[PDB]
Amino acid sequence: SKDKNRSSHNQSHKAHRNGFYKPKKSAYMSTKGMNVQVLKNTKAQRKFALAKKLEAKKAA
Amino acid sequence: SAPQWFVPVKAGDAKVPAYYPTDDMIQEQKKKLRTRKGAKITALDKPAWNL
Amino acid sequence: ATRFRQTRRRRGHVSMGYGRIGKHRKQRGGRGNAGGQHHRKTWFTTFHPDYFGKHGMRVFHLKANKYYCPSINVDSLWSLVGKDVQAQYKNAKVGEEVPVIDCVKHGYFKVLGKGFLPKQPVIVRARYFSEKAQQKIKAVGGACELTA
Amino acid sequence: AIDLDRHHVRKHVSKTARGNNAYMKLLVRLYGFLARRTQSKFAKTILHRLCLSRVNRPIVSTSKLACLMKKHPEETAVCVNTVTYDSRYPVPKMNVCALKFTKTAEAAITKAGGKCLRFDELALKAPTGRKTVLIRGKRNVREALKHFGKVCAKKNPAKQYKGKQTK
Amino acid sequence: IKPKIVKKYTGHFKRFDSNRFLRVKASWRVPRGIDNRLRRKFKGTNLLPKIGYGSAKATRNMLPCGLYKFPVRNTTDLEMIMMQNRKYAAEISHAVSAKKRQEIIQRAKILNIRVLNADARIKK
Amino acid sequence: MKFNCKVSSNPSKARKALYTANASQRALMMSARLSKELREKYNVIAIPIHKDDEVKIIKGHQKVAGKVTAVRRSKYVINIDKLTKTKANGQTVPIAIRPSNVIITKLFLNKDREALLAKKAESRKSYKELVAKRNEEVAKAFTAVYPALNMDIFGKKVEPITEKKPIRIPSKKMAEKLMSKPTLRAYKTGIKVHKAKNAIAAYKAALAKK
Amino acid sequence: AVSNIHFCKDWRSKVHTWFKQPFRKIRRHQTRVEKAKAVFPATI
Amino acid sequence: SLRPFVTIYDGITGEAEKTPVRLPAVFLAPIRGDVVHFVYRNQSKNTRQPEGVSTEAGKQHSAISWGTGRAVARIPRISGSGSGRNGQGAFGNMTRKGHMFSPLKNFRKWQRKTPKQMRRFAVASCIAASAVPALVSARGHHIAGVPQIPLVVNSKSISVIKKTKQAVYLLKKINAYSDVLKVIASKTVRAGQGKMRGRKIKERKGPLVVYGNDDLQAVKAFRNIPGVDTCRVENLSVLNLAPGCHMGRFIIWTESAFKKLNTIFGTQKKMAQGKSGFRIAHAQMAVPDMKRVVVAAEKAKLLRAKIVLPKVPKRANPLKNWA
RNA sequence: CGAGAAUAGAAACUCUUGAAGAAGUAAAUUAUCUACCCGUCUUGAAACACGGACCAAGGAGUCUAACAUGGAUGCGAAUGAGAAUAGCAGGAAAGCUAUAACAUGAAGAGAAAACGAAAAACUAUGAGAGUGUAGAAAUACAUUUAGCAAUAGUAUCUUUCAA
RNA sequence: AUAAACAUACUUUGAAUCGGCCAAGUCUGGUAAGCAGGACUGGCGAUGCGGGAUGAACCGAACGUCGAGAUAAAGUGCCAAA
RNA sequence: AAAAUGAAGACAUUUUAACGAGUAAGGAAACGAAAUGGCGUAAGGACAACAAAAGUAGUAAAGAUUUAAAGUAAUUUAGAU
Repeated sequence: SKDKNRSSHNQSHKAHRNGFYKPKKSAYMSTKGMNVQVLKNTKAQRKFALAKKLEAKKAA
Repeated sequence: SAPQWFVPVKAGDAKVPAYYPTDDMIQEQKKKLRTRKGAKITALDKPAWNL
Repeated sequence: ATRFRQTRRRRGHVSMGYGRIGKHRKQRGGRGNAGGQHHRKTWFTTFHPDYFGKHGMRVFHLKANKYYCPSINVDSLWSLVGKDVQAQYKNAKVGEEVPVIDCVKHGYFKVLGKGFLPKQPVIVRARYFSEKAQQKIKAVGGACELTA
Repeated sequence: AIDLDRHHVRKHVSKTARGNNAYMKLLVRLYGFLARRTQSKFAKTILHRLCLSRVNRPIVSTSKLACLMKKHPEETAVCVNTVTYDSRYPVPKMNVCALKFTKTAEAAITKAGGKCLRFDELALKAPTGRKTVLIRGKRNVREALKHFGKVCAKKNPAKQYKGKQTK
Repeated sequence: IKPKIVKKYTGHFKRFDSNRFLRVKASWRVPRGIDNRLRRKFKGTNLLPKIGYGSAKATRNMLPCGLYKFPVRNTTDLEMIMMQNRKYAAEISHAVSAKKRQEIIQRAKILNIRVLNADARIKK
Repeated sequence: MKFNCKVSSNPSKARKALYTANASQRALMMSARLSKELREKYNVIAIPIHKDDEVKIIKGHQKVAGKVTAVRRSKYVINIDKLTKTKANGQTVPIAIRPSNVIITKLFLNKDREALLAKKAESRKSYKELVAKRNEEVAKAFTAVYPALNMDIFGKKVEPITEKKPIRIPSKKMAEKLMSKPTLRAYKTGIKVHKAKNAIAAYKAALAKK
Repeated sequence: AVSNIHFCKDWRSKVHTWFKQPFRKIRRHQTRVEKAKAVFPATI
Repeated sequence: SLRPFVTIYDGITGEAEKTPVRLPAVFLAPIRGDVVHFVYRNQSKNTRQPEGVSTEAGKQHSAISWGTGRAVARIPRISGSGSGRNGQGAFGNMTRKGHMFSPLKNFRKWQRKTPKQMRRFAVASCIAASAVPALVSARGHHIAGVPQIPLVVNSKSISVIKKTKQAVYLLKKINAYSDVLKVIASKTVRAGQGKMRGRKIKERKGPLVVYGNDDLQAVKAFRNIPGVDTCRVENLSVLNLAPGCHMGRFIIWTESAFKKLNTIFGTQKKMAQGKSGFRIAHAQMAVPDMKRVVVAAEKAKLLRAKIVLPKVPKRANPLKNWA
């Protein structure tokens, strides 16, 4: 009972029925695995800016 | 006044509801069918529009 | 309601919505969780990836009453006595009578520190306390009591 | 024939009050009339949110209303959902319009000096919406959303419906 | 007045093979066979009920006399259509006795309503 | 309703006990009513029927009056010498009659019907004095609450309350929106039919006055 | 969810149904009343 | 909450009492027909008795299939010989004198659970509909002549009713006898196999007499009247106030039962006393009316004018049509 | 000669057939065109593939239990407590009532010991509300304001060898 | 440049299915096969209608019920409309 | 699909526009502008002459045979025996 091994027939027609799902913009903006020193500078500034912004909030 | 849908007719002494008037006050109206006007008669000299 | 089932809508259809090529046969791969490692391994890997194996040490007879410890955060402490009492003792300080919150009497043994307490002195009585729970109660001007 | 990309199928938007609630049916009747005549996007928004399913109309507690109304003192918060009570935190004075108020939430809002309105009164008072703040509750806080997906996934695993010998 | 009632198909949609076998009745059943000559819509045998056969919405369910049927069981049930005698026609039910039929037939003459069973259960 | 849990309200069990009842319970079932002349003399409503009694058929084709010649309890029927039918070849056969279609007009009282009739008479009197004691007790309570009225008002005509005080309730606007389509359509049709009946009545009254 | 259902034995002979429950109340109540009538400080 | 007044009538003399009673707050609860349907669909099943076929019905044979090679089907066959039964069909569901499809078991689910607060919601909604004359009559009651649709009778007149002649007299005084005679005149017999099981007569529904704790001796008089059902004020349910899932039952309240309503159900602002944990709900609409909003919006000059759709002209051929 | 515009003008008809049966519809027959045996497995059956002589009645996704999603319902940091069980009227397998053990949830991580959550948050885009102008019918721009849901990314905090 | 608001992005739950077959300005093994196996596309399966006399795939063209016209593949001595 | 109207009419509203082939398979009920529309079998609770005798029935029920009518269809309705 030998059977047909494999065929790519109708495969492309299936893939385009619901087309190639592009990724969202949030995928292109991930930061895991970036430069170690670059992330340290960014964290330092974001911590500095948040503390200053919070200080004004407590002041007013 | 009578409703537009109420055309009272005489009852041969048969049972009638309370609201149905007694035939002594019911006057029949002759059934009317024709509603269109016949063709008007014009001058013997003038011709019809449908010429 | 058997008149809302799908069997009443599939009367007249030969296969009753189960397919002509692949019939509705007795089994579909075994009874129960059969083939957990052989042909339904892709199912267990996908949806229960730690089903097979061992982890942790056995407790031959577990005393489940020894782990019973209901917890309440600090922000939820005043709800045990209600808002009417909370506003009534709102302007108290050291020296005069202050309401006591009996956490144990309400079924709560441990008091945790989460959220913010209202700025009123209060005496909290419970069996266990957290480090931040006592800090928040004391920073507001209150006290902590032990029990049992 | 004609080469259409896809055939005509029902648009998956609800346009009436789901269920047989006589009062919710009248509210949709009132705001479908208001949005059609006044042509105000506020009545269009309220009408659309009145026709969502119960799961898609999440609750908003009094703590969330208090925080969102902090810099809106003389305003009427408008949330098309049930307003529950957050017993952890106090309730300030504010006016809320909502479909239904919890027994404790209504007392807390009233006892603080605020007001609890219905949607019929809001349309009578502010039909197009002038001193109102539109608020909706959080949808992702449902526990059902934790188990959606593949628990073997490397990035965002699911949460493994508990069952036989779950460790 | 009476509109022209137009029927798109005056025949009957008979069941498939109902003419050949007496166990297969004439009530219509859509053939669900995989090789059925009719459901495949062959030439000759391609007659199936479809929504396109429906008659005009204006004249649907209208009797040839031009009025809509209305079943009545007693003289009181006639009073529900006495305002619409130009639209509805009475219809004495098949189980109404001959005595109650005379009252219905007489009363409808008083109220000027057309009865379609005026010649039913008449005595010898 | 029946409140005795021993007795059964099952029709099938009732018929079975009728078919399988013994002769003792069959005699007490085939009872007939006494006539006015006999009722006044004995103060007894009905007694079980007996042979040689004289009865009068009141229901059936022939309302003859004869004598009881056979009390057949297996068939639950009786026979009269006057009701017979000729059996083709010439001999006559009696016609069975149910005992509930006749009334007794002349007793056959030897010695124990006399004792039964006395017992049946005293039972009627004893119950009557008991009902009288209850009715007086019921009436004594009515005059304690309404001292100005007497108990005969319940047997005479009743005058309804004609006052029509209405009530304002903030749901009557919603009434039409709280019915389903089948009961809303019927309700609206009843309103339309009622209005048209009033229209015909109004038109008739105008003609009658004029 | 992995199912853990112990219906592989003859549960049909293990089924206990509570059709006698509305009559346990009448039994126990009546006996409870009978005790009070007999000697009241025993049902005490 | 002005809560308009309600008059109390004397059953014997027909005289209204001099002291009106405020309408209980339970008559303003939202009338939710969907909530009642949920409760009534469940509660109507709670009276069913267990039934089931014999466990060994149709399985009392030692039959085995004959197999193939005998020109007969493979359904099992009765063993032995000498009778017509042997060699016939066997246990199979389609065979004659065999077991049916999945046999009905006596441990089926007969009674249905329902939350208490949903059951109390339905009774309050059913009580409210009993005070709407449109809903009461549309259900099939003759209430054209009654003075007040929340019909109340004096507690003094109720205390004197000991016989069915008095109860009938009272029902005539308050013009409630139209419904009783509708039931009497329309009594008939059931259509179908229900007569074999004992259910022969099929009567209609009439007034419901709701009484308090002080009217326990007047119940005996009303019970024999055809089409008159009595209930205590506390024991109300959807099975009484909405028979057949048609809300709006005609109810004859008594003075003792009418006054206890406020304690049993509470108000829309006070928690109930008789039914602990339950409070009357607030409808989704404060005033279930839309006219007052439209006119106010019209007065503020906000609504546009009503639009009649223009008649779209039919297509023409400009090359062939000069006009 | 002539568009726009201003000013005045004009359309209501004939014949035939029909309760001696019109128009339509139905049944039978005839005539032209048209029509392979249904159900099923199969790439493919009208198949020289199998079941089917005919008719009537019976005949096959049901019930119990655990979980999940989903649409309608009640209540909502609680919900359920028709858990057993205990009372009420009525006589009741129905109905009503019981400040209540517990179930699920409000707190999560760790094998376990031991623990147990705020910087009263930040950023981005986003729902809604006004004023003015104009087209001019609806509508289209300018500008002030709020920034919920959702998504993504940040600080901060509990637990873990490890988030 | 062109198209796109009954556009777009989806989320959840689930059915059936993974025996395939044909064509070819295609390929591999084979002398070859209505043989065996592949790349791309279109079809048959799941599909009737007009033409090729007849045909699962060829050519035209895909179907709610009808009337009137202009057509497509292809045809005009008769069967058979021209 | 979009506009208009909307407590009750009615034919499940009015107008305009686009569309309608199909095996396996899906579209549970309810949801006034209705998140597909309906026919039939049997049983249970209601409703059925609104003015105090309230659906039909010995002046002929159910059933059976046929003749016609309504519906695209499932089927329903009526006459005669």
